[PDB]
Amino acid sequence: MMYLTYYFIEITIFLAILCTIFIISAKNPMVSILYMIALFVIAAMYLYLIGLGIFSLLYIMIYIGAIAVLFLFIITLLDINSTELSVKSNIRDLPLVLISLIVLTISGLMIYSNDSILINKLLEAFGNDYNTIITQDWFNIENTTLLTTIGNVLLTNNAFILLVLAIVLLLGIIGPISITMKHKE
Amino acid sequence: MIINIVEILIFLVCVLFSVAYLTVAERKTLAYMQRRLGPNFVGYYGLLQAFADAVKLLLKEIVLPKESNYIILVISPLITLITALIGWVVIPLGPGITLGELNLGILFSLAIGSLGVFGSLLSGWSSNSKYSLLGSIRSTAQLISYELILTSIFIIIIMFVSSLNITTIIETQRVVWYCIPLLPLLLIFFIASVAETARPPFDLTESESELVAGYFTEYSGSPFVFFFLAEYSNIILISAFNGYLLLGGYLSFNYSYLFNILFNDYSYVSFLFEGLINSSAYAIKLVFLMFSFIWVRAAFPRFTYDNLINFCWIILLPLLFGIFLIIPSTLYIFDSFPTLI
Amino acid sequence: LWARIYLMPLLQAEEDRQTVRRSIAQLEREKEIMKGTGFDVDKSVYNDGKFHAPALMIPPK
Amino acid sequence: MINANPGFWNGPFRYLRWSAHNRPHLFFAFAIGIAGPVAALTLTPLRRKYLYPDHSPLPQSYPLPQRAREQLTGFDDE
Amino acid sequence: MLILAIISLITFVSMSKLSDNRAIIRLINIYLILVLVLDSFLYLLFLNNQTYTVMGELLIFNSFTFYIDMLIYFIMIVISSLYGYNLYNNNLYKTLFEPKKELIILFLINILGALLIVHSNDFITLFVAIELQSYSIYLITAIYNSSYKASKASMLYFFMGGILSILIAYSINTYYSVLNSYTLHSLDSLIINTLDLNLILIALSLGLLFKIGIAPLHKWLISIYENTPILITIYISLIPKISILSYLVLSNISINSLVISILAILTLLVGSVGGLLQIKIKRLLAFSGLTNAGYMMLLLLLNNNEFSYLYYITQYSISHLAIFMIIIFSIYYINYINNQYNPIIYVNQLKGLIHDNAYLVLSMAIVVFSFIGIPPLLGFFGKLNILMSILNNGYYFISIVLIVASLISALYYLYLLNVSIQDKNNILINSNETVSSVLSYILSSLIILITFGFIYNSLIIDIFNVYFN
Amino acid sequence: MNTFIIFIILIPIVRLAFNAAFILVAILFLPFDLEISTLLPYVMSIYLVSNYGFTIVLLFLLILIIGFVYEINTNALKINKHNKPNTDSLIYKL
Amino acid sequence: AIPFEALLPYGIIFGLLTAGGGAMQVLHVYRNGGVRDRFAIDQWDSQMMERDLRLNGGQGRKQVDQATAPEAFKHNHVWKSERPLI
Amino acid sequence: PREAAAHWVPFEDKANMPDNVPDVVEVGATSAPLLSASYFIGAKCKPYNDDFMLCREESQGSGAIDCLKEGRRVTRCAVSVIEDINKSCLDEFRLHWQCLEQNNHQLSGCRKAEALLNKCVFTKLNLEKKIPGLRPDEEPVFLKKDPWIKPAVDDFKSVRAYAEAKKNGTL
Amino acid sequence: MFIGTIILVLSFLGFVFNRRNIILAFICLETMLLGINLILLRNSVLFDDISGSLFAIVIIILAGVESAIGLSLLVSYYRLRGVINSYGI
Amino acid sequence: ARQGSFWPVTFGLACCAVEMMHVSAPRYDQDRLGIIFRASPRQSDIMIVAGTLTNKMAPVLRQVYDQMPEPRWVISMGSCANGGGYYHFSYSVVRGCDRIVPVDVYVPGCPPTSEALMYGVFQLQRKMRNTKITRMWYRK
Amino acid sequence: TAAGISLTGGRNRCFSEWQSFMHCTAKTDAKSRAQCLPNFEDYMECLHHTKEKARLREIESVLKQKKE
Ligand SMILES: CCCCCCCCCCCCCCCCCC(=O)OC[C@H](COP(=O)(O)OCCN)OC(=O)CCCCCCCCCCCCCCCCC
Ligand SMILES: CCCCCCCCCCCC(=O)OC[C@H](COP(=O)(O)OCC[N+](C)(C)C)OC(=O)CCCCCCCCCCC
Repeated sequence: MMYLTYYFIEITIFLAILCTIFIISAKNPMVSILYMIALFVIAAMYLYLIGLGIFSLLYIMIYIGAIAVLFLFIITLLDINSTELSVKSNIRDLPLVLISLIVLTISGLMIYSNDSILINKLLEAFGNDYNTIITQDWFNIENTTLLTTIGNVLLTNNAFILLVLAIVLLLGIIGPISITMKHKE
Repeated sequence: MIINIVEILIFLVCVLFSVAYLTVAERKTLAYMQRRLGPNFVGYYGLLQAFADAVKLLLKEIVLPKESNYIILVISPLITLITALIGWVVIPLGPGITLGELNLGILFSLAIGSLGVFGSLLSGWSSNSKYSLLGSIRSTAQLISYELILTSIFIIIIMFVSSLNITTIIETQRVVWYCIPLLPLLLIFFIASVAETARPPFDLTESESELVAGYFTEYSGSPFVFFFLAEYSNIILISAFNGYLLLGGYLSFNYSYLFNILFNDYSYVSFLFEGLINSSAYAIKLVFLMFSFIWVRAAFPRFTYDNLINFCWIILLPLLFGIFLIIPSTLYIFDSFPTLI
Repeated sequence: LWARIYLMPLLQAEEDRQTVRRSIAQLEREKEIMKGTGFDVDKSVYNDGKFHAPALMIPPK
Repeated sequence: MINANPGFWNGPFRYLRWSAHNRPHLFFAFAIGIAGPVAALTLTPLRRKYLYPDHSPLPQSYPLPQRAREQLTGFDDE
Repeated sequence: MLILAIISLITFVSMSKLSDNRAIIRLINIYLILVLVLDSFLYLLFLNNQTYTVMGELLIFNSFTFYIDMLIYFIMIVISSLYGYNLYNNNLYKTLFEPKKELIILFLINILGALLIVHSNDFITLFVAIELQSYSIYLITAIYNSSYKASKASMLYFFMGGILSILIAYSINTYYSVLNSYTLHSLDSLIINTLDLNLILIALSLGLLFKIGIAPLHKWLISIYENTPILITIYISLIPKISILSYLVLSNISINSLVISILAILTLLVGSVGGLLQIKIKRLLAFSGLTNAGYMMLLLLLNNNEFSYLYYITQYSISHLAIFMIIIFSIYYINYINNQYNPIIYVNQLKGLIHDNAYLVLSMAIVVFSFIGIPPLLGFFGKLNILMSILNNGYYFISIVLIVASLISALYYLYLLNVSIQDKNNILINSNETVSSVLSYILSSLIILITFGFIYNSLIIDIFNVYFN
Repeated sequence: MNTFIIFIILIPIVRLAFNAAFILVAILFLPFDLEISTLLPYVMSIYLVSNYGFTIVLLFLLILIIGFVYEINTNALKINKHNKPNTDSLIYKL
Repeated sequence: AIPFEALLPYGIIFGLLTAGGGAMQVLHVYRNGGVRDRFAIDQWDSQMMERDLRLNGGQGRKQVDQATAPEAFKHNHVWKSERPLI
Repeated sequence: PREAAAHWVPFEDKANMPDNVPDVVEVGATSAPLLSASYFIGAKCKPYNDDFMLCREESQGSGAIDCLKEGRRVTRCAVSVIEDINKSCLDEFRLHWQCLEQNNHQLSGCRKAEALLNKCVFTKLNLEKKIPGLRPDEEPVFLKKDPWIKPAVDDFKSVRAYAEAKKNGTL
Repeated sequence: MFIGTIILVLSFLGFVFNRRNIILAFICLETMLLGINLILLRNSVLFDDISGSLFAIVIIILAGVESAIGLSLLVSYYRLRGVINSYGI
Repeated sequence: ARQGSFWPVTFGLACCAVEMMHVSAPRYDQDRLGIIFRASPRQSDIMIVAGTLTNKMAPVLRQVYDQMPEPRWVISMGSCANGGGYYHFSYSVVRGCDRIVPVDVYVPGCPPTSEALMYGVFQLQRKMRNTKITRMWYRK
Repeated sequence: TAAGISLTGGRNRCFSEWQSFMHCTAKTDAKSRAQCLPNFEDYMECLHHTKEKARLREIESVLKQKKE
């Protein structure tokens, strides 16, 4: 029973790979947006797996709830032509696709470590072998969760970033108006 | 995990049967308001009409137009039903008498009411014809414009109680229901609820498309049935949000003195009579608000899309971004900021 | 809160004692797995002379 | 036209009457939003002086004493 | 002061028609001047390089950042006078240079994002501010949506700027994965030597530097500066480069990088070579901005680079404004108008300008010889300081490449002057219309500073030896 | 196997023109949604940020009300009609 | 209320949800062993319920007032060995 | 710290304590009686708990190995408290913690039994409940006469006992 | 650390080798931001720190505003041209 | 099921729609029998060819009839739709809706009384009630 | 500014070693800063858990080949 829920993270990794390939290969872009929604869901799953369901839900109510609604809201209204995936047009990238894949992956994995010898920097990334003990202490007294902590630091320690994000959102209001709305009068 | 199966099947049966008879209740309530009667011929006083409409629609052809998609017109109603149903999990009928019993229940409902839009979005893509893709856009703009107003009320009341647990929000309403200090929010929440369900006086697209050759939900067979078990359940669900946010949920008269007088001990009878009283308060509240959906439908005429987007973004939102300032100030004036428990 | 505060030291005492028991038995275990070798298991990976619970182990299976 | 704008700088009070009559949906929103910060600034010290004061803060963590340890006994082994 | 400007303008512009846009620009111009006059005494706080941390540890205020703040305002009171004071009160120049409603708001928001970058002390403020500077400048390119080329430009700049914001955030998250910090003050000689962070910090430098046109990703930004309107090109081309270069200079990230040495060499070669065959003005000046970005990249490798940077960025900005201003004034004297947005494109349209307005050409020569590094013009004393610093720290091959790049760039800089002093038939003899007073006085003042500001070099050195030491 | 876990699996498995207000309503829904979602941490940390983070969120909301003010007075969301009713006057040259 | 025929379906809805809530109450109670369900449980309350499971023989929400623990309590201690996250 | 994430197998350790660390009894009382007795314990084990947390602070990392004596004295003080309760005030303690268990361990639902317990332990053991950090002005919530928040169902046995005790004058 | 790097790399490659349309470019940007947030939140859990989640929530805000501005810019392009062809920007 | 839910389509009600609307009225409620008029064929089962069926309209009628999903019936309300009635000899008339679509019940009248329409529906319910769906397969 | 804070709003897991390292940085000037090496190494060990991981790899090798 125990180990039925052991490889869920690897399953999500495999599924994210699939959804990326499907976003890239789909004919009609609407399907590609649906696969993007599948990917945001898989990410929300993985975040629940590692103990952050709050961000899973914030993702489902932000990305999926607004951004992807809007992406469909655009492609429904615009005449976005296409060119279905082919072999005459996209095969030429295979050598460069492969070289770029291998190098970018191995570098993105070696980068996170501080060893001086190169090969060991990757063999350290592949060392996911040992289990992390979880001890129980008794010092936390309140019912503070991640969202409460975020509110505390964001509204006390890092107030300036909040009072700048207000201006980012003012741009989000004011730029699209200026671009779309012609103030002829 | 047997009783977990029992508890699921009880809930699903109660909710789906409530939906089926909400259809009949809609029709008979609306009739008697119109000085007629009925359905009162398909059963013993019409209590089998809904199952007749179903069984007729399940023995009906599954016909797909030439230039249409099949998979999108099929799964999209199905996913609408699913998303509308999983919102029922976080809904309490007693103090902890909940299937989910999550600590993020508000946020779960709020994220699922954001997933709901996709049914209307994918409907227009079931018709490669050009006008349907603009009619769905009108009907999406109403929903995403009115979800801002429902949410804002979730946040306004959570300023009073700093917890996303639904049971905790209801237990703070022992002292007072939050419909007394924020009565205008009761109207606003009920208006926006009626809008999000695209119900009259906010039924712009279904009517505007019933005239035109398309731009509506021209489905048939089973997908019809699922869409009509997903409309009449999103109705109860949005009514429940009104209930556990503003009307005290399961709360009622203090049944302390009565249970003290009549029992003497905590038995498996008192627990039953308690859960009956709680759920009955929660149910009669849902009944009065489902009556109110019907009451509104019987009276008011329809809106146009310009009047409707103007209503939202120029009248409601300013009042709410005002209320966002008055209530925290009202707490700061009196040194009454709620704690995290 | 003040109730949970008056209870904390007791409960953390229990957890300290069980932390000591297990973190020492772990080293007495590896000693017996590293009998005939010059591998010091007591040599702390931390250069300070403080107590440090393992924070890692081998998977049980 | 029949009820156009007379301008805020050509009579404030006359503009406020026009707005309450023709644009309540903004006027009462402004009044709501101004009534919070202003009352918080003005009424708070009155409430602190006359009605009741501000509550003593909550522990938030173990209140570690600011002293040096004392030698005790009782409850020892044996 | 910026914020109260941005806040007030939103209300005051929404309340205002399309016909008040010039006066509103004039107002904010004068307001910025009153700030720069009345609040400038705050340089005293930075005596003996007293450095302050603000809003926790998110912001940092020293003499470097304050001077950059004054410079950005001096740029933004000159860039606003170009929109708020019409050159000639003719119908053509009304149609050619008319501000839009939201433009000024986007300018000030870009000023804010520029200043939050240089003042940043934590990567979170940097990421928020570079997104602000980036999004504002997507919209500024796109605000003139009645042109096809600008629409194409904003779209490309959005995508290729988004990719680099991804690269920057990937680098920051790596630094945090390694060290559990978002602050560069948590570095020092111990942590630099002890940890392999070279890759993790060059990725930051490149993700910031490819947003300013560093080679070999210069072309996309050059296509943008060419395709956008001239009075937008004069802003987008400068302010983003000041902000990001100043952040990279203040934070001594790349002390002796080999990658940076290679790329900076490539910029000097590309920006000097590829700009020789260009027949268009804006591409020519964009390749000029690139080679100057090469020179200023070369002092990311020094650890004592403030004076050389401050002197060069100041003269670069001045010469950059002045030359684009000369090009704007010359539109009256040409024969063919190419567009409503880019009236002047080809260098061969300035032919014979000496016979029309000669003192405009005197200004062009002063400015050109300043770019080349001819003394006693300020450009000499700027490129001299760079040569002092790199030779004092041990870069010799790069100094030769620097000399060679200056020589090669004289050719595309002198193309303008050569065609301008050429002869032309159908000269100007009289014109009852007259150019504006303010824009003439601004151009003159920039010319007189490029010419005679060598007189104050000792005085500047003394002030620097107090407030920066 | 929890009843939430049992339920959240069982249920699923058993050419043209437009007005720019149609598009602005969606494009503006994003930032206002991000505002109302960024307000969640405040309401859940409201006690711990007593009277400081209160003032901070008010300046937040006021800054956002500014952009709402800009939107209203531009009349972005209004639909504009082209076939206007004539209101010139009828004038006859004599 | 006059129109009983219209209120019957409301009586169905009212009685179905009513019996659903009372039956779920008895089922949760039988699950817990004669005690009302808990809610809004945090880290501490969960860790204490696990401690109760260590002191009683894994009997859920059964409580014990004894001042001294059975000797199994000292050896029933659990730590939790987590999978590495990737 | 955090909780387990994505997978976790409980694992025990069948070993014994080192011979250089003596033996100490465990409290063995569950969540509810312990929460009831929290105040009486803190009123009596205050110096011992404070000395425990102080030696944990002074050790600066080795608290788990240097503070054993102090934690031992704390555990013994606690055991003496609960033994005094069970010997003397048993039924009232049972009323309190059962009234709690039939709630969410909200103390608001158990004020009657809490009153009987405070009275008995103050008369016998001389230990009173006290919420510190308050001014003389603020009224502690367990002594309010008509509080806003009241339980869903006042417990039966608690109510009968409170009435009989007012009739007998014990309160 | 794995899943985020993989989505990021594959989406960068599908951004770079897209000869087809533009909505794929928008999507690949959003997926890159997603993978970043997953990397960062994994590290924030392992360190039991909050600065990671703060930067994550900030990324969500900034990415949504990014998509808003991008989809106004696209609408401007479409205003002028009427068709967004496969190989136009 | 087929009887208790009897949903016609809004099409066909051109002329003589008043008498059909009176069957939706209080004194004769059709909804009491489960009748609901629908905008769209695809959800409907029944077609009611009221009023004159003109030659400019017959193709639209046949489209709506082919669009309906089987099982499908037809009921002809009025004389002008059964045999052309009053305008039988006109140039712009189909002399019967039989010529286009197959008809199961013919209501007589001009305009047929609401009671005649209800009785016709009660004859149609009888037709479907003495229908063999599976018994015929057990013969076949 | 938000450094040294946990997900529950408290001190993180590796805060203490960071505190010792920051103390010894404040004690030392850039020349004497070499003394802060073992404190920094302890911090990095708490963060990334490398030397303990290699210790366990050696233990596992002894359980792996020397027995089978
Ligand atoms: C943003 C879009 C989203 C996609 C993101 C994709 C992932 C991003 C990958 C990482 C970030 C991109 C980095 C950009 C390139 C610049 C890197 C760099 O400049 O760092 C160099 C730096 C040393 O340079 P420096 O500090 O200047 O000089 C002192 C030298 N001792 O530091 C170094 O020394 C570098 C370390 C050397 C090891 C490099 C690793 C290469 C391993 C690849 C092996 C491939 C296998 C063989 C070929 C396979 C093909 C079949
Ligand atoms: C500052 C506005 C810049 C806007 C552009 C105008 C140029 C003004 C240069 C004055 C700099 C200064 O006087 O300062 C000297 C600074 C450090 O001094 P400080 O800390 O900034 O105090 C200054 C306090 N003020 C603002 C009240 C005066 O040394 C530097 O490295 C500056 C190198 C700049 C080289 C450019 C020379 C241009 C010739 C100027 C002829 C008047």
